[PDB]
Amino acid sequence: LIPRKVKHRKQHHPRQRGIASGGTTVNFGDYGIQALEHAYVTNRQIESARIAINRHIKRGGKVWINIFPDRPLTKKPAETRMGSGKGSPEWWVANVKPGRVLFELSYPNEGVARAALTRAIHKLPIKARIITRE
Amino acid sequence: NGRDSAAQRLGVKRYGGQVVKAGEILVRQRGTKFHPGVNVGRGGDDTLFAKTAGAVEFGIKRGRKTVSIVG
Amino acid sequence: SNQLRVTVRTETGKGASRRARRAGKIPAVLYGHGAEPQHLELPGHDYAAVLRHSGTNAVLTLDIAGKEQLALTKALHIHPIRRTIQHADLLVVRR
Amino acid sequence: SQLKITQVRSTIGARWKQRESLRTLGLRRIRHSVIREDNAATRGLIAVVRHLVEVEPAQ
RNA sequence: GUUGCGUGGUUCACCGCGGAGGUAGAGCUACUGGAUGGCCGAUGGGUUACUGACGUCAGCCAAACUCCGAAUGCCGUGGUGUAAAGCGUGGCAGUGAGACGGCGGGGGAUAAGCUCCGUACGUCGAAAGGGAAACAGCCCAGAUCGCCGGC
RNA sequence: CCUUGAAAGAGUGCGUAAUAGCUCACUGGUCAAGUGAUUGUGCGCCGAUAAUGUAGCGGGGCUCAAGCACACCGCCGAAGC
RNA sequence: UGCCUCCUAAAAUGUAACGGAGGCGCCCAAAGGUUCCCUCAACCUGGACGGCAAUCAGGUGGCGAGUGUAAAUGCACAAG
RNA sequence: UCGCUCAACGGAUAAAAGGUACCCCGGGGAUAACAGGCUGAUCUUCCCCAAGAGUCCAUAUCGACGGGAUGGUUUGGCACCUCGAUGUCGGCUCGUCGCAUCCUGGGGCUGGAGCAGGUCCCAAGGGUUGGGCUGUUCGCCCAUUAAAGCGGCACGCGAGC
RNA sequence: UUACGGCGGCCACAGCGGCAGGGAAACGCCCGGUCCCAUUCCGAACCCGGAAGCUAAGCCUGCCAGCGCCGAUGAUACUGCCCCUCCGGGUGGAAAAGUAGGACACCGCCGAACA
Ligand SMILES: [Mg+2]
Ligand SMILES: [Mg+2]
Ligand SMILES: [Mg+2]
Ligand SMILES: [Mg+2]
Ligand SMILES: [Mg+2]
Ligand SMILES: [Mg+2]
Ligand SMILES: [Mg+2]
Ligand SMILES: [Mg+2]
Ligand SMILES: [Mg+2]
Ligand SMILES: [Mg+2]
Ligand SMILES: [Mg+2]
Ligand SMILES: [Mg+2]
Ligand SMILES: [Mg+2]
Ligand SMILES: [Mg+2]
Ligand SMILES: [Mg+2]
Ligand SMILES: [Mg+2]
Ligand SMILES: [Mg+2]
Ligand SMILES: [Mg+2]
Ligand SMILES: [Mg+2]
Ligand SMILES: [Mg+2]
Ligand SMILES: [Mg+2]
Ligand SMILES: [Mg+2]
Ligand SMILES: [Mg+2]
Ligand SMILES: [Mg+2]
Ligand SMILES: [Mg+2]
Ligand SMILES: [Mg+2]
Ligand SMILES: [Mg+2]
Ligand SMILES: [Mg+2]
Ligand SMILES: [Mg+2]
Ligand SMILES: [Mg+2]
Ligand SMILES: [Mg+2]
Ligand SMILES: [Mg+2]
Ligand SMILES: [Mg+2]
Ligand SMILES: [Mg+2]
Ligand SMILES: [Mg+2]
Ligand SMILES: [Mg+2]
Ligand SMILES: [Mg+2]
Ligand SMILES: [Mg+2]
Ligand SMILES: [Mg+2]
Ligand SMILES: [Mg+2]
Ligand SMILES: [Mg+2]
Ligand SMILES: [Mg+2]
Ligand SMILES: [Mg+2]
Ligand SMILES: [Mg+2]
Ligand SMILES: [Mg+2]
Ligand SMILES: [Mg+2]
Ligand SMILES: [Mg+2]
Ligand SMILES: [Mg+2]
Ligand SMILES: [Mg+2]
Ligand SMILES: [Mg+2]
Ligand SMILES: [Mg+2]
Ligand SMILES: [Mg+2]
Ligand SMILES: [Mg+2]
Ligand SMILES: [Mg+2]
Ligand SMILES: [Mg+2]
Ligand SMILES: [Mg+2]
Ligand SMILES: [Mg+2]
Ligand SMILES: [Mg+2]
Ligand SMILES: [Mg+2]
Ligand SMILES: [Mg+2]
Ligand SMILES: [Mg+2]
Ligand SMILES: [Mg+2]
Repeated sequence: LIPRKVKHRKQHHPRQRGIASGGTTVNFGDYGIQALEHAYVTNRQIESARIAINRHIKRGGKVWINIFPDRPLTKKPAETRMGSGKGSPEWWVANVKPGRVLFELSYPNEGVARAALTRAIHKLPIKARIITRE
Repeated sequence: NGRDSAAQRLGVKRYGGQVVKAGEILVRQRGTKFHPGVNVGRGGDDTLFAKTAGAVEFGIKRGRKTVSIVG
Repeated sequence: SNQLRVTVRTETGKGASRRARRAGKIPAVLYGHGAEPQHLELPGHDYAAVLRHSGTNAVLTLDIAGKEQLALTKALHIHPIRRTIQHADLLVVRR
Repeated sequence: SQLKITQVRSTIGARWKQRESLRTLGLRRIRHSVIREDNAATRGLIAVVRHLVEVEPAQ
């Protein structure tokens, strides 16, 4: 996942503070992954988790990814001193706050759905839990 | 990168209730962020000076923020 | 049907609401066509049980310290993390 | 009404407004006491410098 | 900073009153962009099982987005308080390598006892005494001298 | 996909290359006061892992606490007062 | 390496880095002064060449156009 | 009112480039090279999840995509001590310590018939060869061996060579 | 005092839209282009001279929440200063969004008719 355009190529780091206020409830499916701590979730990790969910359920069901990695992060070349201009973008990041719902899942069977979401959670650099649409 | 221009020190110089003399500069600005009211002239570079002694008074004049001076 | 005993809040604010929620109350407000809102503490666990048993469309027939007046639930402010009810909006109903 | 304000802690590390509120109230050293009226002007100073004093309503 | 001559509360603190804001937050069918899932489906694609315009219904994001919008801080003014505030004008300076800690940021890998800014913030510098085993910068507290007194 | 019926899978996992063979899904009777899942929290366990010498309470030692949480009563303690 | 505009910049002003983006070293004799008048872009329908888009007509449209030239603040009362 | 890319744009002259390993003097740990210190991107050693391979069988063995740490032996980042001097690689001599164990010692599992092995756990008492090439460390090769371990100590050790 | 034409205040709680109703004076459309004056062409507009027609439109009155607008209380986000290692807590402020709801404006002066 990569945005097609960005208005600003190099940006400040997104701020890691506060509880999430939007997208904190399951809205598209029956089961979801809710974040319990701040972190920078990468498109690599997102694709890893999506593939884990799909290969566990193997068929049927629908998976929603309601975050997008559009905030870029830069990096200087390897062996360089400090301060000769900002580096070029090299990561794409979603800014995740506690309470945010990361993935959503619909599937008939409780146990398989929960196992698939646990598969996904073990790929993310966050403590997360599984929640349901009541 | 690396260039910038000088800070131009714009903004409001006399706030509501202040007693001014004729010729006081009230607002340095670009464009009419504020508009001149009674006893207030604008100025060549949108400066909103005072035409008379009195107290500065801010208000609304159907969408425009205006500065006036009460005798 | 859904009986619930409530009281009128003494003080209203941020610290007051925190004290009530730690004492196990639900700070809530009851307005409607009566043109005047009451500030209340609903009991926490009892109201939660009433709500879970029959859903949000329940007609909360509640009594104030002296008077009785059945009410309805308008909306609930759910905290994201602890997933608990922080505040409840109630509207009066005339049968 | 009147109040009696006693300095309990020190002004080392105190901020400018707290130091000047203590000076305005008239407190010099630790355990010094002054007698002041109970009006809004006085309660503002006490609110600013509450963690450094002890206020009791005595005459 | 100090000192001479002027001025005299003008300084500063608190309360009240009169003012300008676009930060935190939030929101976006309020704009410029990003962007998830439905429905309608323009074209492009081979009768269209592929692409998915513009729309539309729900959920979202942004230092250089804003229909919004604090707490603080800032300007003025009226009261009250406060000796060693303030202002003008002269004599004589030193300084112009800062350090750490708290809070808000940039660079850095959101690394550094890193680096660069903000902060009527603190301490050290130029501060002895008590605590932290020892331990410039953390906590308590500012040594006029004496006492084989007390809290 | 259906059936005797007290109950009764072209099988629950090794296990047959296969037809075997072993257990187990679901009931009949005995004994008779209890038996599970999960949510949140207090304190704990493992993960644990460098080079002169114990060497991550300052030491002796401490769970018969001299540890931790909450409540309470004194006292010690500076060039502070 | 001077000047101009924005963000960093923490809602007065001011604020650093070999931090993030751009412009300038002109042009206009009208693109200045004054008086008077007008409202745009986009979309829909109809119409010879004419088509997504030239000119015309009628609707709808409160500013999404425009402003000599960057950006910001302004400007529809118009600074267009 | 005119005359300056005085553009290094507060404008040293109207008028101006280089080398020094032949170099000298005054200073600086205000500032680099070695070593120490902090950090740990890179490196190193592990681990979590389990897509798969392994005829069948994720977990005998190997484990992708991702995630979390340890260490401080690599290459770096910072410039905190040392510039009125802290001698710099390799070899020699003499060592000492760690264990992340190469051999010998003890075990579990095995896709362990036996002999041999693979993997993991425990274990630091002792041992851990001689040569060719290169200044070499490293490495390759030759002949052996139970084995020819990896690291720290100013990359131990020049008032010891 | 009532009810029509002007000039302002104010700038959506006033706007946009929908449905009905009106012509005494007035405001309007309306009839013409000799005269002042006018069209980047056009008496359409601007100007001038009139009074055959009509409330169809403008304008005015009443009723509609449809679109738009306003919008609390309470809670929350955030935050000044303290306590506190953080976690958190105390005390003082306090949103945006959403909800109940409001709303199809109000006021002043002059003239005419009525008084
Ligand atoms: Mg939001
Ligand atoms: Mg995880
Ligand atoms: Mg500027
Ligand atoms: Mg000019
Ligand atoms: Mg304000
Ligand atoms: Mg801004
Ligand atoms: Mg924000
Ligand atoms: Mg938007
Ligand atoms: Mg913003
Ligand atoms: Mg002087
Ligand atoms: Mg200097
Ligand atoms: Mg300096
Ligand atoms: Mg900081
Ligand atoms: Mg930083
Ligand atoms: Mg430093
Ligand atoms: Mg430095
Ligand atoms: Mg600081
Ligand atoms: Mg010094
Ligand atoms: Mg000291
Ligand atoms: Mg001092
Ligand atoms: Mg000390
Ligand atoms: Mg003293
Ligand atoms: Mg340990
Ligand atoms: Mg005592
Ligand atoms: Mg003393
Ligand atoms: Mg700024
Ligand atoms: Mg500013
Ligand atoms: Mg500020
Ligand atoms: Mg340039
Ligand atoms: Mg012009
Ligand atoms: Mg014009
Ligand atoms: Mg120069
Ligand atoms: Mg210069
Ligand atoms: Mg010269
Ligand atoms: Mg020399
Ligand atoms: Mg060395
Ligand atoms: Mg070094
Ligand atoms: Mg050294
Ligand atoms: Mg480390
Ligand atoms: Mg197997
Ligand atoms: Mg595993
Ligand atoms: Mg140094
Ligand atoms: Mg040296
Ligand atoms: Mg010496
Ligand atoms: Mg071992
Ligand atoms: Mg073995
Ligand atoms: Mg064999
Ligand atoms: Mg050994
Ligand atoms: Mg032995
Ligand atoms: Mg050795
Ligand atoms: Mg050496
Ligand atoms: Mg020698
Ligand atoms: Mg040597
Ligand atoms: Mg030596
Ligand atoms: Mg020596
Ligand atoms: Mg009539
Ligand atoms: Mg005509
Ligand atoms: Mg009409
Ligand atoms: Mg009509
Ligand atoms: Mg409110
Ligand atoms: Mg609101
Ligand atoms: Mg209305």
